[PDB]
Amino acid sequence: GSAPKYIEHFSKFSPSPLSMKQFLDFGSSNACEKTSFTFLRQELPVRLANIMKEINLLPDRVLSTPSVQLVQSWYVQSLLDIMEFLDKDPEDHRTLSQFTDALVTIRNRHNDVVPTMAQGVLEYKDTYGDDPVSNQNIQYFLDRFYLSRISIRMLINQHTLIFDGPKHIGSIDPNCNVSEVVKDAYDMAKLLCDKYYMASPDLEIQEINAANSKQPIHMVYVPSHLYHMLFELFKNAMRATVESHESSLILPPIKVMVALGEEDLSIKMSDRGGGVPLRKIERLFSYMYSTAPGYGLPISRLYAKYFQGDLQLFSMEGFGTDAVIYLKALSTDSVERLPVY
Amino acid sequence: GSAPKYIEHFSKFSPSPLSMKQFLDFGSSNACEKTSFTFLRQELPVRLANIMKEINLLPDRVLSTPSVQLVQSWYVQSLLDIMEFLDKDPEDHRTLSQFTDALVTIRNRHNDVVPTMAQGVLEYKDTYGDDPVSNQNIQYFLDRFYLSRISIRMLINQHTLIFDGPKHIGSIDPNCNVSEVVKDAYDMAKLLCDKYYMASPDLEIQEINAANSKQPIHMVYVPSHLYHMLFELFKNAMRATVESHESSLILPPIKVMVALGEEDLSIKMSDRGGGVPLRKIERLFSYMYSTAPGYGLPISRLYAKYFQGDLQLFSMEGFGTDAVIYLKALSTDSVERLPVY
Ligand SMILES: CCCc1[nH]c2nc(C)ncc2c1Br
Ligand SMILES: CCCc1[nH]c2nc(C)ncc2c1Br
Ligand SMILES: [Cl-]
Ligand SMILES: [Cl-]
Repeated sequence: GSAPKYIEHFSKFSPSPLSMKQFLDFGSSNACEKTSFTFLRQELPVRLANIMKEINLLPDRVLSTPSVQLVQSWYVQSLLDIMEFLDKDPEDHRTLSQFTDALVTIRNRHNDVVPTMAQGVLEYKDTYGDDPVSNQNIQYFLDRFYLSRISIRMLINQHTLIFDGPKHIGSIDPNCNVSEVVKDAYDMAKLLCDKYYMASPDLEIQEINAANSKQPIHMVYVPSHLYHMLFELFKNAMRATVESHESSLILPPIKVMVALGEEDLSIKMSDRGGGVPLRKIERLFSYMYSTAPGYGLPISRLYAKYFQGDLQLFSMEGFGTDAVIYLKALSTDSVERLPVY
Repeated sequence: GSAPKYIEHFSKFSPSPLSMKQFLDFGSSNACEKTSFTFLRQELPVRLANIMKEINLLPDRVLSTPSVQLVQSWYVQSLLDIMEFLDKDPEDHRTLSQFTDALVTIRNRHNDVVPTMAQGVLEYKDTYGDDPVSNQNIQYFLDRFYLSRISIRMLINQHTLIFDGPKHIGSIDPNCNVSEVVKDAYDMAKLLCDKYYMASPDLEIQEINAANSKQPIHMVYVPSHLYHMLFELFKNAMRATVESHESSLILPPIKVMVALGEEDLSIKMSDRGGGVPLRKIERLFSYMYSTAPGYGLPISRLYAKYFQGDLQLFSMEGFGTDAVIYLKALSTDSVERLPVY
């Protein structure tokens, strides 16, 4: 076969990160389908090949494991499926139809990568140990591999959702109300909290629109990404609040503040769930130390970094914990953050 | 002379970090003066030589500057002053008397090191530029050099204050009331704020003693270090609060929470001074970017790290800023953090 040659070829190119503005242009209408096709048939084999080349540079004890070999085989087959469209005529509507179907197949083929990679981390822990050096190398790899996974699925979702034969532009909402996304994630976490604990903290949301007080805070963003981050944080905040008050009756609420500045849109979640000692904070974002015989927090932070944001945790042991999602307020500053190869 | 030989010799030893318990033993009585003397005449030339060896490894464009050469000459003269006591009899009370006087001289000789080192940073910026790589190397050096300065002055202060011919043990208060230290630093910052701005925010302190609610929070610590950190934070919080409300009448207070957990003693300061964009947060701790034609925040963080703590900043642009001082709650966990050589 030619898979090694394709990896070598397309890995010589750097991924081209896109801004929110560029995403809104690719999705502005159905006429852009041909442009999206000619862009993606080149960009997807670049992004695939770059992460596939990094996967081949892993130590032999990692590379030869069934999980890494299984993931590799998926990224080889996906790479080859895109290779078929490099010679096809974009003017043939059938070519465009086949391309969209191929992307859906690729997306589904990789649906179980995150659980498959977690199995590998557990195997490593039991086969070679959970030492700090291993933690750093695994953390470095998975942060980049998961960041690479997010950027590829973003490209695929934008094409398949928009060119299917409007206010939202695929997965992007140009008028995303952050508080509405905050109330959706809470309600879902609450539903689970009531089922498991038969009790749930209330929610308090406050908005600070510095430039235009009292005006609802809106932004251009991917609400599914924002939901994932807030849902993961709400689940942790509710578990901590309920469990730390099992012997008392009062249940402090979870407070959320949504602040809009000149360049930051910040979302702080605050609970009184007893807190975490500083020594144990970084373990919460570690793939290796979070793997036991999930990855919500580390992946949530990658969603935040993906458009030049961040997700940070600050606790006060004996009281509670704060989490801040930092997002870019302006679509001009919202640009893909891709692994530096 | 023999200064290079002494540096080479004593730099082969690792500094011996001390715990709070060990500090309280050296200062438990005046009979320990001889023990403190025999320990310090060996430990001080180890700590001096180790940082002096790192200073000699700086690039030639840094090492040959007047500021670095001036600081070096002080650390050479200080090293040699301790060398004189290596052969003296600890049983001779005169030897002990001379040793204490020598330490006071050494301490005063280095009193202007922090302003002298800042002049060097400014010279570098104008002579070679303010690029990121330079920022990291300078930050790495000064964090270790200033951490090394703190640990040496701690040793000297404990000897000179206790053996001068009790509740507090030198600079250590075994029953330090954190809230009392918080109210002292605020009052001082307030006095300056009223002079410069003719207006100052109020203070609100809340304590959370998780294990024993309502009981005042005490710890073993160096209150002068805690004062320095809180004073620096209060000055920034007051400046931000006042300046961001010059066009309004309400002046939000500065809130402080003092939480005591099983291993952390955490102090959170919260203001509504308009906040800082995430992009600019790290510049606040940078020596190079804080130098303009002071160093309170970076040095404050070193005081926190010195006994295994930390100082972290989290802002919300358009609203305000939080700062958390993390300290170890237990004297057993409060151990000197010295530069890794
Ligand atoms: C908004 C903060 C969410 C939160 N709260 C927590 N409490 C404990 C005890 N551990 C982890 C977490 C996390 Br993540
Ligand atoms: C307790 C937080 C103290 C604080 N507040 C600030 N506000 C601005 C605008 N810049 C820097 C700081 C700092 Br440091
Ligand atoms: Cl994947
Ligand atoms: Cl010094």
